[PDB]
Amino acid sequence: AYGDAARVFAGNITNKSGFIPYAGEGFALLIPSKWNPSKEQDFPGVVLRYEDNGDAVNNLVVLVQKVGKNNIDELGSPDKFLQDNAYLFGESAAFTGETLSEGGFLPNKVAAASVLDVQEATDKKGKKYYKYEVLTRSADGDEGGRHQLIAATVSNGNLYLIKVQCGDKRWFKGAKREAIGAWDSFTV
Amino acid sequence: GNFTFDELQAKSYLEVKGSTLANQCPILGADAQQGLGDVKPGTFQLDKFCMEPSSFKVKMPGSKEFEPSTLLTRNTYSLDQMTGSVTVKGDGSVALKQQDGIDFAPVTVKIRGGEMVPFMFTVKNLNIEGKADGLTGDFTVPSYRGATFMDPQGRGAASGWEYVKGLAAAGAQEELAAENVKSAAATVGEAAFAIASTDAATGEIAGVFVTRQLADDDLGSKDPATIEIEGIWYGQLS
Amino acid sequence: LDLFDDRKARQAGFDIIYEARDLDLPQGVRDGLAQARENLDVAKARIKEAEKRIDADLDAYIAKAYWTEGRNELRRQVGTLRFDLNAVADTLPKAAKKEAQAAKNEFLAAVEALDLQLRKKNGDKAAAALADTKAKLDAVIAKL
Amino acid sequence: NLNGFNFNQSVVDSQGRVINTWADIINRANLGMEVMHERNAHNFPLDLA
Amino acid sequence: RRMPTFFETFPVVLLDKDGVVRADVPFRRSESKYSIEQVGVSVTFYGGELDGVTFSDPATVKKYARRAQLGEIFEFDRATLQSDGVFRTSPRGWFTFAHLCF
Amino acid sequence: LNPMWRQGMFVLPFMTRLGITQSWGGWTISGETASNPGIWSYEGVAAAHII
Amino acid sequence: AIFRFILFFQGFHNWTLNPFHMMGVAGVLGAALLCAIHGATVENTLFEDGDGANTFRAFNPTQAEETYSMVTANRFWSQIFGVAFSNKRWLHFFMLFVPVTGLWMSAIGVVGLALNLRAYDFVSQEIRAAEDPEFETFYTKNILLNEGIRAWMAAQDQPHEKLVFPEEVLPRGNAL
Amino acid sequence: GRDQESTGFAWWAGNARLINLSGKLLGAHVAHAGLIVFWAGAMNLFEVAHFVPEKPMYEQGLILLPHLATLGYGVGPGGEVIDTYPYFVSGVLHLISSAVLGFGGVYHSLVGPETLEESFPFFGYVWKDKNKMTTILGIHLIVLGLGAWLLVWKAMYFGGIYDTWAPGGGDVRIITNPTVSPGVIFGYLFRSPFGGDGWIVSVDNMEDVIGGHIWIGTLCIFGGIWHILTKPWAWARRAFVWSGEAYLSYSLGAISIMGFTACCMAWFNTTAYPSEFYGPTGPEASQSQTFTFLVRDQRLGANVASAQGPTGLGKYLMRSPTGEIIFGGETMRFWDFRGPWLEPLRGPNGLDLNKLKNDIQPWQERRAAEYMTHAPLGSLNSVGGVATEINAVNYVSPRSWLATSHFCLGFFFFVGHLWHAGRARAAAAGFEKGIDRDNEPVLSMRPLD
Ligand SMILES: CCCCCCCCCCCCCCCCCC(=O)OC[C@H](CO[C@@H]1O[C@H](CO[C@H]2O[C@H](CO)[C@H](O)[C@H](O)[C@H]2O)[C@H](O)[C@H](O)[C@H]1O)OC(=O)CCCCCCCCCCCCCCCCC
Ligand code: CLA
Ligand code: CLA
Ligand SMILES: CCCCCCCCCCCCCCCC(=O)OC[C@H](COP(=O)(O)OC[C@@H](O)CO)OC(=O)CCCCCCCCCCCCCCC
Ligand SMILES: CC1=C(/C=C/C(C)=C/C=C/C(C)=C/C=C/C=C(C)/C=C/C=C(C)/C=C/C2=C(C)CCCC2(C)C)C(C)(C)CCC1
Ligand SMILES: CC1=C(/C=C/C(C)=C/C=C/C(C)=C/C=C/C=C(C)/C=C/C=C(C)/C=C/C2=C(C)CCCC2(C)C)C(C)(C)CCC1
Ligand code: OEX
Ligand SMILES: [Cl-]
Repeated sequence: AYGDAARVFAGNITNKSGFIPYAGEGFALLIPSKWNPSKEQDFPGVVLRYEDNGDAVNNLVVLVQKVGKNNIDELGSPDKFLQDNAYLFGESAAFTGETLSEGGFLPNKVAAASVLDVQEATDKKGKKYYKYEVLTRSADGDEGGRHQLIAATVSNGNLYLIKVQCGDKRWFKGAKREAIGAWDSFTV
Repeated sequence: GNFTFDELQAKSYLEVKGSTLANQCPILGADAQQGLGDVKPGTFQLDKFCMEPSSFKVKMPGSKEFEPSTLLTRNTYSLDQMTGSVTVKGDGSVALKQQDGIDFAPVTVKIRGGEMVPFMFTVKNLNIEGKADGLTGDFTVPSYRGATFMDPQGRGAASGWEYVKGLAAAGAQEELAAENVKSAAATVGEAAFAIASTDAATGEIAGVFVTRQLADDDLGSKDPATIEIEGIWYGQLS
Repeated sequence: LDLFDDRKARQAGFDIIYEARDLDLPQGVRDGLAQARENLDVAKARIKEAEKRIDADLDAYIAKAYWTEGRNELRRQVGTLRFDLNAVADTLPKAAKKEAQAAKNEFLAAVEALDLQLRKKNGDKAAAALADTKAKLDAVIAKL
Repeated sequence: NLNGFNFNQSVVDSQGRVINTWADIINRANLGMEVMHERNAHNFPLDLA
Repeated sequence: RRMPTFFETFPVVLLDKDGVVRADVPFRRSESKYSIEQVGVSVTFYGGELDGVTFSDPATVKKYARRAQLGEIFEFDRATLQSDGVFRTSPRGWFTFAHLCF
Repeated sequence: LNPMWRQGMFVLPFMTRLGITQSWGGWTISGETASNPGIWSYEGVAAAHII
Repeated sequence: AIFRFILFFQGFHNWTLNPFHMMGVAGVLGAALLCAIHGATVENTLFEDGDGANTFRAFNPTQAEETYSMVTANRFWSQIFGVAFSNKRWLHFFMLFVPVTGLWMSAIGVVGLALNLRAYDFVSQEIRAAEDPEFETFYTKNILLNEGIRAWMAAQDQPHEKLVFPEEVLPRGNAL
Repeated sequence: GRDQESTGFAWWAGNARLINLSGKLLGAHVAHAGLIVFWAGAMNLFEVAHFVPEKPMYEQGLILLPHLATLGYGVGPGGEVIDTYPYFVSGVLHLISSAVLGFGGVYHSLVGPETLEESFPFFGYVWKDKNKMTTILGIHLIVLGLGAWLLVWKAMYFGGIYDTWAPGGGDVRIITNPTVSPGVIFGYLFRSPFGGDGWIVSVDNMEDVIGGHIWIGTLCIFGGIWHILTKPWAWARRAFVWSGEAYLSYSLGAISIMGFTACCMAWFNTTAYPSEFYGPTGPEASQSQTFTFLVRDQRLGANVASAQGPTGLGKYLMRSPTGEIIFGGETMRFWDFRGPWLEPLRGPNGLDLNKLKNDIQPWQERRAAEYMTHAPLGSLNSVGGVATEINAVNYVSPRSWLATSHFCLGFFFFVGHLWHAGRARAAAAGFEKGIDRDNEPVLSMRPLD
């Protein structure tokens, strides 16, 4: 037995912020409270992954990769850093052909990414961050595009990166709050 | 046609709606000088360039003569509101290039035997040049279906199954290897335009066109036929 | 994928559609009524642009007998004119705002008459109503 | 467009996590048969018709 | 991952020894993270007819990974009886069905 | 090279002998294209017999 | 739970395409038809055994004569439908017989389905659709719907299989 | 009251005991009218007390307040609620009038005269007296015509009504030139009910509404005067059944047709039901979604005119079956939609490429986005979105509620008309209680084949 009485006539909710704090190996972030853990490892160095109960397109992932440089600026300019890590949005390697019947796409391209915003900022401690905001669109038009939020930094010789994905359909229906909260809470 | 640009602009949407007058190209007035007219040589901006077909002919693969066809998709086969550039030389040579606008419209017709022949009526990337009485050129014909189009069994080029889901026992299906591959490759066509009237007061031109291109192939699963399209066209120079 | 630089799209108004759908924000913010009241510069610029557009384009369309274009023009960019005039006149003293309201009502009646004549397709009546509307708009602009 | 009861993500634990239900299994089946009703007639994410 | 009895059609995914997905045959090829072309998977046969033969062509690798779902890859003669290509049932199933109905 | 009689047609030559050469399918017994087949085509005659 | 069971039977077994289930639904709907039509016909061919508009009080269970006009009912349904009952015993035995037979046929179908002996597909239609990329019927659309149902319900409906499916292997349509 | 002993009608059919009691029937009708006014007033008070200004009318589940907004009460330019007091005044007046009507009905039903054919000959009647029934019908026709004229006077002299197509945004206009052309009025009435035509639901300006109301008021007054001074002719006496239940069945059929028409008008109309107070319609949401996606993709550097979809038809712009330029996708079925925010971008031959390429306004974009997100889709427990969504939004469109409720009411009243017409025809003939055993009609006919 347990002996715990039921919370009858209780006027307080234990958690109402919609986020669940997480303490990891050298990083911390606020995971949305309606997301379940996932066992997928798509990118090298995955140490954390959560996906929404409703739609599996909405997810976040944290990568801790080994590098030689001790600072994020030594990996290149923010544009160059994003160009090097362009595999985070996937690749159209399985489609090997030529086409000219796509809606607003370059020839022989069935996918594209629009870099909506880049930013460089330092935290309260004094560690520089590279913040990105991309919208990747598909030839078919899955969910009307996907929003990618990336925040990368280097600490103790390791690169710490987080990518938060959210479908546009859910983005404009009110699910952007959870994604932005998880993106803005990444601390190393 | 049987209506001018001013006459068309003098109507209301509720008066044009349902009368099939939106699928037609305007004609010129009595002030239009025949031929090239009195156009000052130079490069103009093309606007409101439209082409209204008046006949479709189909030459099935294995035949040496074109055949009449009956349209099945109603009044949706007019290209309109295209923009580009037109250059006129002192001798009389003219060059036409199309950049933007509605320059494509899928069309389906039926032939004598009873076979439906879909085709992709377009003048995309039109590049013609020559004298006023004849302008030979070419254009690109994109694939009828996109890369993400899925066939009735869920097989597509950039999305879908790469084999037949139903026939599970056949591990490789070497007999169906031809139909399991989809390619949305593009082709080219040829055009032959002409100029019949021109009004330098308002910068308007008109004439006739004849184009030849190829029908669809169901993403590389058929032998396309040759289709000849002829009709009138209109445009404004400014 | 292949990167594209579209960082200047936000400066072109990329967030208008996303902000208009934000159910957390109030309805005034979503519809843009809150911003105009806070910043009267936008209202003044819209009023001036509407006046200039009315004059030039209405003259051109009535001259060439373009009724559909004229009506659409009368309600395409001028579509915020009533709200802008109300917002501008709400920042005036009692007598000044009363005179502004009277002038605005007269101008709106003139625009209604002009639209009726444009619908009925009377070239001379539409021209006279347009001249009257221009005079009334000038008067109400001078009043503000 | 006045559909039936929508008991999706109705049962929520103390920390906010979602506890599934037979209604959620039905929702999974509906999502399965929704994205495949017309494979090429849709160009935009919402089926408002 | 072997295809369960319930499913008439099953997706093709490749797992490592710890059960984590490493490769698959994608349905949406516009964006891929576990594609066989990206990973570079190859198949080698031990014993049997194809002993010592290694295939690295992505199409052949996909074709052989599709038949690994059914279990042990075999060679069939689909021309003697003009087999259509759908699984049948055995006397076990026929007997059980008939006698349950009876 | 593939005429009516090589395909084992029995009643079709009897219909054609009295002056019926067009079908609702658009073809003509001479290999040309049908021009306004009208009521009295092969299908029209068959339907009339059924009625 | 029963709703999930029904949807599972549709997605995996193609239960709607089973002739035994077709007989079962025919029997159930015919039984409902018979119930409604018999009630209406009896209630609208009554006899005048009282003076009040409330006709429920003009009956006595121990009476001898019947309370409604079988001749009138038979003539009405003969002139309206074409055929009609002329035997009360046969009428009521048919009423008993229809739903029982429907349910028994459905039971035989489910017994057959217990061993995955499902009438799932038409081989000729599958072969024709495979050879010709232009042939489409409603049966193929139902097949695609079943495939989607299976793929998207498998992960949560069967936790023991431990199916982890990347988002790019699940079948999906354009923009939806 | 009465009982089954002396009436023959059970308690579940007890209202049929006062078919021939004029005073009690009048009391029942007056009490029911009081109930209707009471519901109107109480619901108005309930809706006005639960209204917040930070959300639009259609987002708060209101159905009576948008009716007063369309009459020009407490609204401003653009469709923003400015004042609330008139709604309170209307609710209070309705509640007090309901009190008076309820007292009158209770009096006339409890202690009033039971049968007012001997003490009040002017008000007394017999169901089989055609002249008296025709006179009453004429009186009520005159009253209805006066009501229609009262509506007409509001749009002309007493401040006008809200016009969603007014230049420079929707605002409370004054209708000075109503359309009273016989060709215009007859065009709406004898129009097809199919797509494109829409019958009377397709009225697209307030001038036509006011002109039609002038027509209907004049017609009702003239018909009332005509019926007061005349009696039914031989061809009318030869075709109808003359009893109270028969008249009830006729009225039931008429109001069932009215209910179906009201459902369709609520679902489809935009003039008499402005989207500012009722939310977007069915087609409006799809058109808005396509418009906003076109705008967004154009802002990302794409050619909307020449963009090709997966099927090869056109992602953003395609051609209507008659030739007009319309939106692409599944919204090709909704190309008959016509709304105030979309008309300015439409030319004589459909949408104008240059207008939507260089002259799209932020207010239009905001309206499109708002009507896209607030689509008329929901669930029974008021969960917005499609059936495969989550519990995040508590919204169901006011158009959906009215449409569903009034379709249900119309169907049930059609069934009631069927029931009562059949019963009246049978009872007048004289065999509503069953068949006569002594003389059964079928036994006297020759047997069939
Ligand atoms: C004289 C006797 C009759 C003669 C004619 C009989 C013809 C019978 C043909 C056979 C088929 C049956 C009838 C089909 C009707 C289909 C109605 C339809 O497609 O649409 C209905 C139309 C709606 O029209 C719509 O009207 C719209 C109005 O347009 C405009 O509307 C606004 C105007 O400002 C906006 O601007 C808007 O954007 C703009 O589009 C559009 O035009 C649409 O395209 C158009 O479809 O409503 C209306 O006509 C108004 C209401 C009509 C009656 C009620 C319909 C519903 C009930 C059905 C019957 C009862 C069922 C229950 C009982 C069952 C047992 C008996
Ligand atoms: C819509 C409302 C409604 C109305 C207005 C009526 C009206 C009427 N009914 Mg019907 N009835 C209804 C619904 C209604 N009924 C329903 C739902 C049923 C099924 C249960 C019946 C079944 C029925 C039967 C079986 C009978 C009637 C009869 C009557 C009539 C006689 C009244 C009487 O004798 O009662 C006397 C009752 C009482 C003394 C109770 C008094 C309670 C009062 C009236 C309540 C209202 C007061 C309110 C709270 C405050 C108002 C005061 C004001 C200052 C605000 C009366 C005209 C009778 C008849 O046929 O007459 C010949 C009768 O036999 N009715
Ligand atoms: C409140 C509703 C109403 C009701 C219930 C009645 C009821 C009745 N009318 Mg009255 N009537 C009314 C209003 C009403 N009327 C109005 C407003 C007018 C003025 C036009 C008339 C003028 C009128 C005349 C001239 C006659 C009647 C007659 C009759 C009786 C015959 C029933 C019938 O219609 O035949 C069944 C219906 C038909 C065979 C078809 C009618 C449908 C019409 C033709 C549809 C098209 C409308 C018409 C062309 C009007 C112009 C359209 C409009 C835009 C202007 C019946 C008692 C007759 C009589 O007995 O008089 C004593 C008769 O001769 N009525
Ligand atoms: C203008 C008319 C508009 C409506 C026309 C309706 C036409 C349909 C009439 C069907 C009568 C067939 C009765 C056979 C058997 C027969 O002769 O019935 C006659 C039978 C005679 O009853 P008795 O009381 O005389 O039988 C005495 C006993 O001793 C029998 O052993 O009466 C019935 O059982 C009525 C039940 C009809 C059940 C109808 C079944 C539904 C039809 C199936 C449709 C299939 C379509 C396939 C298309 C590919
Ligand atoms: C005969 C009969 C019947 C019926 C009855 C009826 C139907 C009645 C009705 C009645 C009515 C229908 C009544 C009414 C009443 C009302 C009242 C009494 C009111 C009041 C009001 C008030 C008091 C108000 C107040 C206020 C104000 C002023 C302002 C704001 C606030 C408030 C709201 C508070 C029955 C069924 C039983 C059955 C038997 C017989
Ligand atoms: C306001 C308005 C309007 C107007 C309207 C009007 C003007 C209307 C009218 C209406 C009308 C004017 C109607 C009528 C109707 C009628 C009916 C519905 C009838 C019926 C009948 C019957 C049902 C009959 C029957 C019979 C027979 C057939 C045989 C013998 C026996 C008897 C007699 C029974 C409009 C739209 C412009 C716009 C919006 C608003
Ligand atoms: O068409 Mn037959 O299904 Ca009534 O939702 Mn939209 O549209 Mn189509 O999709 Mn889902
Ligand atoms: Cl769409």
